[PDB]
Amino acid sequence: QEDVLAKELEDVNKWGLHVFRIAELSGNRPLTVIMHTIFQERDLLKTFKIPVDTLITYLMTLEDHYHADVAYHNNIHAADVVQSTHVLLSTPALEAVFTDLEILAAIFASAIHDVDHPGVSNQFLINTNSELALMYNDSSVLENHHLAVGFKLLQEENCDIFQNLTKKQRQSLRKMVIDIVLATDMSKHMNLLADLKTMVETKKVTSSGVLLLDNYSDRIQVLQNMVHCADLSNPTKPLQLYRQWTDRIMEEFFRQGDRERERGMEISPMCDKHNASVEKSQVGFIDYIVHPLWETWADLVHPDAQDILDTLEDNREWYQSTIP
Ligand SMILES: COC(=O)c1cc(Oc2c(O)ccc3cc(-c4ccc(OC(F)F)c(OCC5=CC5)c4)oc23)c[nH]1
Ligand SMILES: [Mg+2]
Ligand SMILES: [Zn+2]
Repeated sequence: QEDVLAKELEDVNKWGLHVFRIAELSGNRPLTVIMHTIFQERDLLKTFKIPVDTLITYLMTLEDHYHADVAYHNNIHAADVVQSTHVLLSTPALEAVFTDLEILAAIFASAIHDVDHPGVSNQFLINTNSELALMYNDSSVLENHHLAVGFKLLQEENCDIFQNLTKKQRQSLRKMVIDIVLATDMSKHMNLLADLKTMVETKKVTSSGVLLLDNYSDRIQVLQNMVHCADLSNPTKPLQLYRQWTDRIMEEFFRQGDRERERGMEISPMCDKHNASVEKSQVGFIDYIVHPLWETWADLVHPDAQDILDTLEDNREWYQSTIP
């Protein structure tokens, strides 16, 4: 097995890594081994004096606090967002733009960004007067909680992978991570896309032709949108991966609707197993959310993302062709 796993980890720099095979081959530890691989690949253990055993201990505890009984928002999803972010960090239009602290902030943010997700939406948790929504006053309920858990687990035994950062490093990292995770709230998609379009309209390059980011506001905005794109990258992946991500999100929404049934609440969109239209939902999802976002990202990093935009469009075509 470990030879086969090691073989698959050779694709970690590739869009469309078989994240599901890696989950099998690593014994349901995709998040731990893809993070480990990426930290070695970016030489982050030595840059930040992260002890290897501390890194593994933390990664396994983090992976544990993703719910294995949740169909979509589990550790496989987290592994895939970490790995997609890692590919997007390497894009040529971003070369040498981001410090190693920002690279670590982004990768860390991706890893924790959905931890302890209960498999239901913010709105469901607001609507059922959950403790989470009560704790967080109905605003970015899950995303605040993923942050709260991601950081808290650093305090478990031999889990503080940031123990050797400077105090100023930790401070900057923490703020960047919060700023990134809070931006994965889907209720902020339109605004984040709006601001990203504005950045593309006013884009500035360097003498190297690489993107020019003067200040925290612009730099965190690019990392926010990057991890957001990675979060919304399932329909840009090879169709065999895309389809399995759809099967998983559909099952999670369907389970939520059932909970909405046993409560007399109305069923949210796309959550009713007796009134589903999965293909048309994917096409609408691509047309109104996913393709607008990625087209904008593609203009930002043009032409670095063309093959990704290609696959999205092919996949969009294909989901259309299966519509009755
Ligand atoms: C609050 O904002 C929304 O409700 C909005 C976002 C989105 O719902 C989501 C969230 O609120 C928060 C996180 C997520 C992730 C996905 C998602 C992921 C993959 C999908 O299909 C494929 F890519 F695998 C997917 O399909 C969307 C759909 C059926 C209509 C949704 O949808 C999410 C649809 N409506
Ligand atoms: Mg989320
Ligand atoms: Zn996510």
